[PDB]
Amino acid sequence: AMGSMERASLIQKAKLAEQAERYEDMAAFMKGAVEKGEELSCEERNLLSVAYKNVVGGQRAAWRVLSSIEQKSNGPEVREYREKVETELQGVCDTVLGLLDSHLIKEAGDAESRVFYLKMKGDYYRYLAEVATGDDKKRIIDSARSAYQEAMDISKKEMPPTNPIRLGLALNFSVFHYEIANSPEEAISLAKTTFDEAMADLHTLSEDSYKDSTLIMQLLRDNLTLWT
Amino acid sequence: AMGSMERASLIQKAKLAEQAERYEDMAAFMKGAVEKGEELSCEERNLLSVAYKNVVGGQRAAWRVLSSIEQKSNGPEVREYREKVETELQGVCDTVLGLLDSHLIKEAGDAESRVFYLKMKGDYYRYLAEVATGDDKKRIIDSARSAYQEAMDISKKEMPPTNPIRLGLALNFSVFHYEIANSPEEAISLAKTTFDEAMADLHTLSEDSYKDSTLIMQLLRDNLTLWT
Amino acid sequence: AGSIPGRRS
Amino acid sequence: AGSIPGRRS
Ligand SMILES: *Cc1ccc([N+](=O)[O-])c(OC(=O)c2cccc(Cl)c2)c1
Ligand SMILES: *Cc1ccc([N+](=O)[O-])c(OC(=O)c2cccc(Cl)c2)c1
Ligand SMILES: [Ca+2]
Ligand SMILES: [Ca+2]
Ligand SMILES: [Cl-]
Ligand SMILES: [Cl-]
Repeated sequence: AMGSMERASLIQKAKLAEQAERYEDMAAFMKGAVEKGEELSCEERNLLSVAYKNVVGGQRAAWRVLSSIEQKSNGPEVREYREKVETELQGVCDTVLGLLDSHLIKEAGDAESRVFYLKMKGDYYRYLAEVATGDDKKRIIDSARSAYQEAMDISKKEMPPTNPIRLGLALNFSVFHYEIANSPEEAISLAKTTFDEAMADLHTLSEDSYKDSTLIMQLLRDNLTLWT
Repeated sequence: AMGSMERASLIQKAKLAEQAERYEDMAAFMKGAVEKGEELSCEERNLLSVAYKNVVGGQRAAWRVLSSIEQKSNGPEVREYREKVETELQGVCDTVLGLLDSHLIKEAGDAESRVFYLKMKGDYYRYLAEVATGDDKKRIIDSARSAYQEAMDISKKEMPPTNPIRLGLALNFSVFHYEIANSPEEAISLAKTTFDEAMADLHTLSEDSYKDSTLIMQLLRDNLTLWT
Repeated sequence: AGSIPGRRS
Repeated sequence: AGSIPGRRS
């Protein structure tokens, strides 16, 4: 649908849509930019991720409200409307996963891009897992786990322990363990080891990098405080 | 598009959409309910108004962000995207105005419903006027003024000066005078007279009605403080 | 300035 | 609990 707009204009409009808090537009512009077929720069990857995180975040919040009302009730309207929102959410997750599979991951050869996209793949399978209840729930969970694990393996070989992408990947994989995989001890161990290894590498960083890394380390600590 | 869903189910789903902060859905459900052709109850009128106020409020906020960026700039992208948002906003206003014209106003015979719908008509022409720049800007402004004036005339004959609909109508008509019609003195006079006449009628009210009326009176006072 | 906020039923 | 909020570029 964005095929007639220049790549650079789609990127410019995605930035304007972010300023205007028009995240559905932002996601459509960034989908159009991906579909031009060129690899994404670091800033463009961040625009893609922010756009879809906001879209799916609103859907997840609505699904949780409706799911809570439905569980309290147990006419067809609450279930029907929860199902409508759930289908829309699944459609957005499938769209993101489709962009990653056609063809962002296969062309991503640098550690920073490949880890970023595999973390995204884990995240969007995780959002699918949050609403899954059928015969594929196990397979959806395994798909999230596999994507996160490949990203972790690359990040540990190629990035320092303070790298913000590495830290955010570990944070989200720990949330996967706690919330999806019923593995709270694995979640706590991963968050603790990630935090401690980052702490020991802070001395290597500039003031600005220190700020970036310590911000995410505080999120790991916040989860550890809630989980212990 | 909602023609196959029961009226009562549309109303139930509009209430669920409000809880889930899904205001576009809420507006579509309430449009479907209006298009069943029956008059709306007081609560249903409020659901219709809340849904569209949230939809158009997000559009207006985005339009203001983009308009500010465009004015600072003076490629085509900022103007093109501001125009896209503006067209979408105009489409929502035209949809609301169309519901009022087909056929909510013509069937509204009680003062509470007729004033409510004429206030809405003034509000949505006012939102059109905020973005108007062409040869119909004067006519759009006059359409807002005419709707508000008919609502005011009914409200002064049929409602006490503390009635919340009457108060909110006067508040919004004063904003029209200040922001759209370049008539700040008329805005201030209307807000002051409305506040003073409501104050003198508070003694007639129950505790709960007093709370409802004084809340809107404080909004009139807040505007008077900003304008003087 | 402020019209009726109008965004919560 | 909290994943990366991820909602502001
Ligand atoms: C047009 C109007 C007049 C009076 C009231 N009122 O609150 O009594 C309302 O109600 C609303 O829709 C509303 C008012 C303030 C804040 C919010 Cl979120 C909604 C409308
Ligand atoms: C996945 C990820 C890892 C690390 C960062 N980071 O901030 O360095 C981000 O960035 C974001 O997208 C973000 C983080 C926190 C809050 C918000 Cl609104 C965005 C992502
Ligand atoms: Ca080109
Ligand atoms: Ca029926
Ligand atoms: Cl490559
Ligand atoms: Cl009637």
